[PDB]
Amino acid sequence: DHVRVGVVITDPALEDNPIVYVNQGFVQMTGYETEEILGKNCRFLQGKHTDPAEVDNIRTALQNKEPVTVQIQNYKKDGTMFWNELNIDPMEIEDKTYFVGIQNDITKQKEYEKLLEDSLTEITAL
Amino acid sequence: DHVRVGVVITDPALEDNPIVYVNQGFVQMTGYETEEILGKNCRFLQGKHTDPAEVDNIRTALQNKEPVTVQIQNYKKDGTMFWNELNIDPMEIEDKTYFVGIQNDITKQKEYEKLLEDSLTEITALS
Ligand SMILES: Cc1cc2nc3c(=O)[nH]c(=O)nc-3n(C[C@H](O)[C@H](O)[C@H](O)COP(=O)(O)O)c2cc1C
Ligand SMILES: Cc1cc2nc3c(=O)[nH]c(=O)nc-3n(C[C@H](O)[C@H](O)[C@H](O)COP(=O)(O)O)c2cc1C
Ligand code: NA
Repeated sequence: DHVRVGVVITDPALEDNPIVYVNQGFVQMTGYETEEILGKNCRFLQGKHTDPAEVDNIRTALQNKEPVTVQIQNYKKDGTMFWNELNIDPMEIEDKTYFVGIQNDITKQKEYEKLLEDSLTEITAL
Repeated sequence: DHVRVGVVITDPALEDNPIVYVNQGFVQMTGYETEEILGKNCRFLQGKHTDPAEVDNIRTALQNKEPVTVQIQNYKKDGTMFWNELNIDPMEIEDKTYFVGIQNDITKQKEYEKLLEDSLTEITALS
């Protein structure tokens, strides 16, 4: 397993703006397989400590078709909390609106960067 | 490196699989603005050290409509080389097929990898 961003595309012309494309990065990041993701709204990543104020801000951004980047607490299938730096970009394909989402697991990024930084320090100590 | 990923969508039903969407991460990474990008084939990112074998891997996957990932040398507008960890997937939107590509600049990681691999060869030679 290596760091990879999640990428989804949703179709807002369909009931509840479901995910119609998801990459393998998202599968690896969240612990859900493609068949458990396609057709669902992305809110299934939310959980106990997801800030409702930021969920509100996302809702408003989507309504207003404004790009938004927000750090939000999300949850893997197995219940593990991760901080998600989420970017959502409204866009158009054949004169219809879609949303592209990019998820960045900053918790994992921090952990992995620490491992490398510590190993490099250990080497110089020799 | 701490930079955003590029995302592009292309329409393979149109001649030469042109870009129909590109994000700001891609604009940032490549040095091209969206008006310079839209309607073009993504091969404009290629140059001297772009390995034909990796271009082959991409071309074959697209022909087969199958996912592909490669690490490929690409070039910014100013001519500087970057290493692109590139993922391309087919996808379906409203009963029509597209490709979605995700570009990850791994230039710095590649620099470290080479130096660490050299160091390992060197320590082993001292064994
Ligand atoms: C493209 C896209 C990607 C999204 N990705 C996430 C995500 O990674 N995590 C999350 O908590 N919400 C994500 N959302 C936000 C939710 O899908 C939803 O819009 C939000 O919870 C507000 O709507 P609601 O009040 O009906 O839940 C995404 C939305 C879109 C359109
Ligand atoms: C969605 C999509 C994204 C692509 N992104 C890149 C890229 O970032 N870098 C690159 O060198 N080629 C990229 N390509 C591959 C080229 O567009 C092209 O398919 C490849 O060079 C093989 O075709 P050719 O031999 O006609 O050039 C992408 C292709 C598609 C469909
Ligand atoms: Na070529």
